[PDB]
Amino acid sequence: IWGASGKLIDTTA
Repeated sequence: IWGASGKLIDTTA
């Protein structure tokens, strides 16, 4: 599981 925070893509892998 990964939190949604960035710009164009949600998943922070």
